[PDB]
Amino acid sequence: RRTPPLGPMPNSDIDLSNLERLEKYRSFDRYRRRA
Amino acid sequence: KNILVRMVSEAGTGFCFNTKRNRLREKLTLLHYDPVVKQRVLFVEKKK
Amino acid sequence: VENEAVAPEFTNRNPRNLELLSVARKERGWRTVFPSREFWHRLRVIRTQHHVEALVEHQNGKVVVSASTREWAIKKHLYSTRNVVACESIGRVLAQRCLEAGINFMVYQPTPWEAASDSMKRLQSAMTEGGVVLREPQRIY
Amino acid sequence: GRRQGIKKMEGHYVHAGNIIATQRHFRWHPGAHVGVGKNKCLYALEEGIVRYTKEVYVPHPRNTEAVDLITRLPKGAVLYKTFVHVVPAKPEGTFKLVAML
RNA sequence: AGAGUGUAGCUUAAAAGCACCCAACUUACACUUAGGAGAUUCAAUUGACGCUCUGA
RNA sequence: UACAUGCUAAGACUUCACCAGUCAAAGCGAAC
Repeated sequence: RRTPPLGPMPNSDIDLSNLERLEKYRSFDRYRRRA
Repeated sequence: KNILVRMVSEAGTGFCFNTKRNRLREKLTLLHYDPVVKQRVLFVEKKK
Repeated sequence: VENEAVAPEFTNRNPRNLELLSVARKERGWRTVFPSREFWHRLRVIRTQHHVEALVEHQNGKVVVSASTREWAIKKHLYSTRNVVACESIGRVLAQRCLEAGINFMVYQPTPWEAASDSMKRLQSAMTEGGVVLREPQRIY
Repeated sequence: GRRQGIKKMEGHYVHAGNIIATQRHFRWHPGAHVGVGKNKCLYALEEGIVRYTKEVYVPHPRNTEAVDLITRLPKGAVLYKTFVHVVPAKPEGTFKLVAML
């Protein structure tokens, strides 16, 4: 028995097919800042 | 390959403890803690 | 005597009462995530591309005392608002403000590379000579 | 059967030192007032009520595996984990009039 | 000639934040550390200076 | 890998019992 998520599930808009075309987190610090 | 050996305190005498050491390595001397004098002292092995 | 009537329960609603008595709880958990919440007041340094922010907060996230290079009273005395001298200046002014706010002990948790930064060494040094201890006292149980 | 799992569910009152969960792997993470053990068992450091939340996972800089996994994330992902908190109930103390000197 | 107009590259930023450059480690990239430049087009919400589109 | 892999002590877990097993705050003592 599954229930749909209430609001926007995190990591939804950015979930693209081409993961090799969007830049990655080069550093720990930016990941921390955003989170 | 390894031997269960015993070390005897130089200070706080009568206090001993067991460790493991390789068959080939040199004689084993450590700096342990004993509660007889409640301080850190050297332990030198006496019997395997 | 009508003067000497006291409730057997003394209520002291100062937010910092128990913390200053080293009795208030710290958030002891969070052992698997950076940073640690086990503090009362925290020093947070935000080094951005153009400016340098120094922050003293509580566990609540309530910003208590700030020293900013985005502030005219200080900005006008720096050539460049982002450099080691700016960091030293911000640490100095922050320590001066912290002494006046009644804050003398805080926790600073930098990244290992940020700790290696010379600007952060000067920040910490300036704060220490300011009279602020960058180490919180242990809780009394 | 290792008999692992949550020992105390959400909303359950907890005393200091009570074990909340026993895990082989970090299924649940220590949150507020929840300590961990060698076995990575989550015990309670305060007395109160257990809450399960979802929080942003920013791992320690020294944890090189977590660090470079974080680095490999795109600028779209943010990691989330399930954390366990103890909301403390009783105040840590009271002031009593001992003596009128 | 008419229309859309307007903050450094981008901003339902309000002189900000990311973008950006050189120097050091790296074969190199990346990280990191230390430095650099930046802007609300001019006058009184309005008009006129610059750009794009549609005309001949 | 390590030589405080020391001493003590709330509170709990556990292979359906038992015997065994785990985790651990505070404290003393030590690193820092």
